[PDB]
Amino acid sequence: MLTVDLSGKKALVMGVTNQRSLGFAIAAKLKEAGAEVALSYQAERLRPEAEKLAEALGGALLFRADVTQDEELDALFAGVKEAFGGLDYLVHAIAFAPREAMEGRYIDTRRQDWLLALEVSAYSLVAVARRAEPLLREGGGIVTLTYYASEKVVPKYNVMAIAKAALEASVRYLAYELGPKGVRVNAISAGPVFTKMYDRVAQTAPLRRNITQEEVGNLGLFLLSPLASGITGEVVYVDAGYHIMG
Amino acid sequence: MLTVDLSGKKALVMGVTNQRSLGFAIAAKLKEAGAEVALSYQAERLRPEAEKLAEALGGALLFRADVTQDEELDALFAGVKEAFGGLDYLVHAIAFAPREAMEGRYIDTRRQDWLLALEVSAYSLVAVARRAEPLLREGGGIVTLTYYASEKVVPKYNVMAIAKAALEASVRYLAYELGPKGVRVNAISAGPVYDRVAQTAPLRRNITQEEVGNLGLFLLSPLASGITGEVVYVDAGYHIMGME
Amino acid sequence: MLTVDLSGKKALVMGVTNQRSLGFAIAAKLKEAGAEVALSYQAERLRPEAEKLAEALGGALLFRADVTQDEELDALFAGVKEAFGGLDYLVHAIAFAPREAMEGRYIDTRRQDWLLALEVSAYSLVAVARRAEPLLREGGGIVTLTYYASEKVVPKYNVMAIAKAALEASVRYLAYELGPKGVRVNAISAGPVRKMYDRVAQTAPLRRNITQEEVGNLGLFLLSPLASGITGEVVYVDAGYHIMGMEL
Amino acid sequence: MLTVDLSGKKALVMGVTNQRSLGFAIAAKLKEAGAEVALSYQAERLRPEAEKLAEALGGALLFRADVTQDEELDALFAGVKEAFGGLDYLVHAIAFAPREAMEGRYIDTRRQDWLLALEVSAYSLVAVARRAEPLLREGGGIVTLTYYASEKVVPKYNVMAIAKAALEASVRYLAYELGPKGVRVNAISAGPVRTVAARSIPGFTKMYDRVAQTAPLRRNITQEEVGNLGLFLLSPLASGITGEVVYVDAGYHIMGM
Repeated sequence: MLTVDLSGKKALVMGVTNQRSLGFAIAAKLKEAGAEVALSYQAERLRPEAEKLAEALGGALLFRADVTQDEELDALFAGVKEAFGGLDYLVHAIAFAPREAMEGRYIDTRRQDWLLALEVSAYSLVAVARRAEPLLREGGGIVTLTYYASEKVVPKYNVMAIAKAALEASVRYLAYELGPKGVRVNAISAGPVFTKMYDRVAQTAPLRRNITQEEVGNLGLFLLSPLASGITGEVVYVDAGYHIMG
Repeated sequence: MLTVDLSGKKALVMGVTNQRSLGFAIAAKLKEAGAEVALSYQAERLRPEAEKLAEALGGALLFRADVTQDEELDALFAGVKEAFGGLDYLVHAIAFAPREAMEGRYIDTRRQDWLLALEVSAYSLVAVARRAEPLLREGGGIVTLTYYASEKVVPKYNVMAIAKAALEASVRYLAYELGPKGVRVNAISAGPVYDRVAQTAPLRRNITQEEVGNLGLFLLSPLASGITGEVVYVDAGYHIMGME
Repeated sequence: MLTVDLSGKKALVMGVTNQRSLGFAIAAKLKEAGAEVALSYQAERLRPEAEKLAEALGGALLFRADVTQDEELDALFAGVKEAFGGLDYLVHAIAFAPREAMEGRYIDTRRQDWLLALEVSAYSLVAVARRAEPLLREGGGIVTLTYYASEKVVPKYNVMAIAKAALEASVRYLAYELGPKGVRVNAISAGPVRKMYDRVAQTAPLRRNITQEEVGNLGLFLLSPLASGITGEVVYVDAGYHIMGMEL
Repeated sequence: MLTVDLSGKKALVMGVTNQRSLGFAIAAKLKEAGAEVALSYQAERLRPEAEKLAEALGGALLFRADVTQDEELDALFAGVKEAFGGLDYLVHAIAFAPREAMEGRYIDTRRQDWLLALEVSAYSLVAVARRAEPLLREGGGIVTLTYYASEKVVPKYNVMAIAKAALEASVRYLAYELGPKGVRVNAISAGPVRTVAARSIPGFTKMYDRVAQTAPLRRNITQEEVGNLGLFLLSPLASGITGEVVYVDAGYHIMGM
């Protein structure tokens, strides 16, 4: 049998606020594999919520940081450097779009809402990748989350679809720029884990079912682990084959 | 023989600052096909340059407006509605990224610069599309410019590549939202208008701005009435190559 | 006002057997534009049908040739060379898959049926492009038809989907090899032309199906000098249907 | 730590003729994970070579079968069924194009050569998938190999690029048709690797140097990296993945200028 032993490896998981999320599933698999995890949380008032996530994982180091504040991101990574000495994996599970932008039509998106969605959902990957670069050890990597709406029109996804398109293009450019130092950058396009798409996916996908957060966690583990050492700049789909359907 | 007659059609061309540009090329072809053109210009201090452009087109209305200012965009379309009564075509040739963003690596892009690039290069399509919607007549259309860097890594294009990815995704969503009312939205992915491109491209030469202008005219004309949400490449076939 | 004048231009249109074909729509637009057209017909027993098509176009030269027979393709282009002196456009509207292959599942396609579909639907472009190469003048081009099932799974299309995937990849490699001499090669991915039609209309951004004229116009454009900078491209004329990630 | 234990799993690996091949690499990782492997070999005169391969894998059943012969493929699967009772994985590493087709221009490909390339390289996936269907258990899967040339033009790959385009479309359709029964179908798009198969592609050496100098990782991948991706896709870790073409090419394909 094969064994994936990530003991000694260090991971920073961002944008997670609940145990029922893609970001937490990846963190859980990373911990199961033996890696030590650090979780960022947006504001001090969210510390207790983060603490519960840390406990659910069986232990994790916490750091406060709002991804829209460069000063706080600097603090976060100085903190990660001091506590871990370096970094191996970075899980980017940050995503946000104002409610106003998500209600209605994409064409009606307000300037401020559009920019905030792009800033938090796409630019944040750039912001953290740059600060993680000095800490990332050879064989390390960054993995983010995306969705099919980035390439095809999925009604009611609006600016998030555009943000994910920006995120995926960012993944390619970051893979190119961080690749020479042995750091890989990939995106995971997950299927649904609303009821509109969710139910239709189970009916139309080749596997005739929706994926689970564990299946995303498993792909995240694979992509970050040395087993995926030759894979970078990729957008890998774990959607039960839904996206290949016409 | 066949003819494309755009007599009576009205076009708003934005982002044009030079005669040697893709946006101008499209405006020129629309004019040749018989349509009337209105050119937007960014600041009043650029009025003289704008007037030279209008004159080079054989006449064009001019409207001042900076796409980062919603109030100016409102004024732009109020003026277009008053002068034209309606609108048939909108040519979005707006593209910009702060110099600092284009210098160095993409990973080093500063927050403010990154957002300004996306705001001017991608969101602007949304901003103008929303304002053009009420004015656009049936058979109307919106065309924008893009580059293949949106899908493949082209070193040094940096944030502009990401902006184009956002632009192309916006084209698809806008095609979906404006299509029911008969408005088409498409993007033109043009090659450079360098020597490496000529050596690698199937046609072994670079495209000309006229070739981009012709594709723009086609997409906007009723000849392409069944086409929307597309990114059409006019690059002498360069992007199909997996090497060189 | 702009004008497209293809008088003096020569086009060979293949795979057309009816006025409702996309190939006929393109031929009609080319003729309307001023070009002279040549139509191939598979066998003498189909000569009557070809003659009606020629008449429907307002006049056209006919040539017999089955695309699975190299000698007949050799005779076709020898005939085209003699009657036209050269060639400007080649419209490949050939498509076929044995009914057995189209009934049931793709996984159950029989060996001979699978190969015949690929041979007629994809290899034929290579075969005709090779023979047209010596005749195609600068600024000339080849355009073929395809469907999005080549990239997305459209049940029931079965082997034709795979054939179209092969056709599109062939279009790219041919664009690469014929491009240095001024020949353009592109594909047109058309949507359905009219229950099934209602579904497409409901999901397509334009909320309607495309017309055969819309395919004809894209074919005219791509072959015309207006598209001189375009090659190796697969252009969709489907009312935006394929951009939708979910049926409406 | 985590473990991928495939003990009791049965795999049929086809198209392998040398230890320096992507197909062998996947079979090796499968064996290392605990799976039992059966290798097909094209002709009885290659039995000695096949035996050396089996030995190198630490043991593996051998079955003679040429993918262009339906009766032989029937006997192959009848044999696999008799020996394994069922099947979990099918690795399709079969690829072939006549030398004449590969030498010269794609536009000059002869009819018979073109059809043979497509028949062996693409149709074979369909032929073996159909026969494997009744033998494949839930959680089962089929994985095949492909490369960038299928989507973008790489000089000198000629008909193989076309065959891979057909192979990839076949993967999507087979994923759709076998998915209901819990069987997954995926393709691995590998970057250049010094293999016996690569020698048969005139446009390989060109690609090989290019990748190392142009890919984000600034190096070529190894067959082991392809082997690992194959193991992953076939294992339960990839249970939600199907109809996908996964690139393991050091990021080369995302590059433009």
